[PDB]
Amino acid sequence: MLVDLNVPWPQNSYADKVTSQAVNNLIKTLSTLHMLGYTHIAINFTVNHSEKFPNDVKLLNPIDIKRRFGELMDRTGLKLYSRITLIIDDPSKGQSLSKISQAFDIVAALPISEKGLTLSTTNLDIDLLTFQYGSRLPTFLKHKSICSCVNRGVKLEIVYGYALRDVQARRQFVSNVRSVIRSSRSRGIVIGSGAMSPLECRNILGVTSLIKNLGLPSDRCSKAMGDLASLVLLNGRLRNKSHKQTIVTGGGSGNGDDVVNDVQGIDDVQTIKVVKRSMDAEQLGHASKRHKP
Amino acid sequence: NGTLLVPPPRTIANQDHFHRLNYLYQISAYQTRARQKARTDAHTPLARNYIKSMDLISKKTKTSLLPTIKRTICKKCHRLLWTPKKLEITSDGALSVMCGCGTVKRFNIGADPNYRTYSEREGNLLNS
Amino acid sequence: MDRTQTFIKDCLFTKCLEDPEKPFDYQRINKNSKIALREYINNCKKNTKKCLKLAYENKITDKEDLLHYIEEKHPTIYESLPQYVDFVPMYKELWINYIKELLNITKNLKTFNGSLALLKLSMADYNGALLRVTKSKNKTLIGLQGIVIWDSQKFFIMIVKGNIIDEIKCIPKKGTVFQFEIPISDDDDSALRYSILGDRFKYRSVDRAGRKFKSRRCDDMLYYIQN
Ligand SMILES: [Zn+2]
Repeated sequence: MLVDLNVPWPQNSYADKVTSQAVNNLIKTLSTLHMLGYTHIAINFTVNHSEKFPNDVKLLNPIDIKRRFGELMDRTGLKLYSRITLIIDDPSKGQSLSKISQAFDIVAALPISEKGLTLSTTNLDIDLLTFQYGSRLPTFLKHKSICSCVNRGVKLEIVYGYALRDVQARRQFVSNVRSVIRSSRSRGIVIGSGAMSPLECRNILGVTSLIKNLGLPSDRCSKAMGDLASLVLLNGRLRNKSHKQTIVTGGGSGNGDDVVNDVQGIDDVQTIKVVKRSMDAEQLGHASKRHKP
Repeated sequence: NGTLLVPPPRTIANQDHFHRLNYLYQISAYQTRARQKARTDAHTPLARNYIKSMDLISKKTKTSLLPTIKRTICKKCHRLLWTPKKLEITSDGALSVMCGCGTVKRFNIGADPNYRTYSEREGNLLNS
Repeated sequence: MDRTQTFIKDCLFTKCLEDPEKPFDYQRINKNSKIALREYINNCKKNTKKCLKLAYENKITDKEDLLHYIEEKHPTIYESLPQYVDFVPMYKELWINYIKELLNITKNLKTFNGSLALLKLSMADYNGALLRVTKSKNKTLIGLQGIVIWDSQKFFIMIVKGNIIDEIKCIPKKGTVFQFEIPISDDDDSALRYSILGDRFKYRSVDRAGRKFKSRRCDDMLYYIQN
């Protein structure tokens, strides 16, 4: 199973309206990721810290998984998650994480400054730390801070699609990624493809070769897409739907229903999951002694 | 004397805690009665456990109960006294109720009648 | 004459000499309710093992004939046997009606609020619940349904029937996923199914009444992705 958790949405501000051409382009790149092969896609959306957040409930997310991607799912056979990377630079007055977090699935951050990087790892409840690989690293990444943050949770995320943009950006990208791999102690590394087009898509064995040539091993790369990728999905998926990893509204069937795998069988209206009477306390004993299922 | 303010916004967390306490008391009482009507003392250390956990929740939320509940349950082992050992009266004292464990819960009943508890008085109490 | 002195640095010194050397009746039961509960859950397992032995001696696979066989030939052995047929209505109806009252589950379902309901379930006790091991690190623990007689800190106590088995079943919580169904009063139209994970909460119910649960590293949950 493969997770690609940094596909961007062609919108930056809430005042802008997405045209149908970008939506069709996203449909074509999802068909591209379904063509060669992938398992999970978590599409990303960017907001700033100094913007004016809307005081709405059902209008915070211009993602619309149900009406357009619910139609794409039946011909596709995959799933989509909606996530936000927080572009936070200064500790301003804007703090509405209790609505933006519970509205979406995965909460990320994009720090630029010194103190913001500290208060993100310290107090801000997020899932992933993304750095601006297009621009310079802020000051320096320390070992014991990032190590304690990985031991607390949140892992670092490397965007190999940002090197496919320009020529000059590749040097700054590698200079950031080698420092991230060195200061992260190769524990918290989750990789993702930041492509805005299907014309910049790659296969698993090429991304593995890229991670080989950057400095991280190969078995640890595939383990990062098998173990480390799908666990940080489950972290935010249990934090925002259910309680703080405590009591889940997701049906535990044999091999078909899961909190990660069965998204459509859970009513995403509020919380609930309508399940038929599969548990009868009257005449059901041990599982190997049953005869009706 | 002061200000008379009567709020009926009951709080949701206190309702959750008292529903938890009342469910534990009901399941312990129904276990005890369903075991007591049919046959001998089979799982009498079981239901008592619930009551003990119930009283420990009364330590956490710092809530208080009516004296009917605390009069029903014991003080040391915290068991239900629906089937006690012996009841004696006028044996040179006031009253005595013996239990199986040996802990007694006696009441000063030979002093005077017409003594009610603070929750049983005419106007001190409002239901629901 | 090497630096690695095996006999000298451990066996022959005075600091590591303590290390192993390099050449080398009714009142007494219910005094504590916990110890009496332990004695009861041990006596139920011993009586279940004796019931299995007497059932192989009976050579009858039917349990309804087996209970009458024990009533005819073994009176003192029958006294500590559980009664699951009695255990189902005395627990399930009270549990379902308590959850229908507590979580405000009524005929009107379109005014539901999930976050406060999960907070109430975090505040409600699980003593007396029907619960099912749906996923586990052990492949043999899954498929077990049972009703709670007592909540522990890190284990879980249920009871399940087989063909002739009536054993009190203890199941670990560290690395297991549990699920329970909440029925609605309509017949075969709609019902709810919730899930918990016993590795996430590792405290007493007394502490669970007061504790506000926070985030964890959650690295050991790979089994939930694995199976
Ligand atoms: Zn007593």
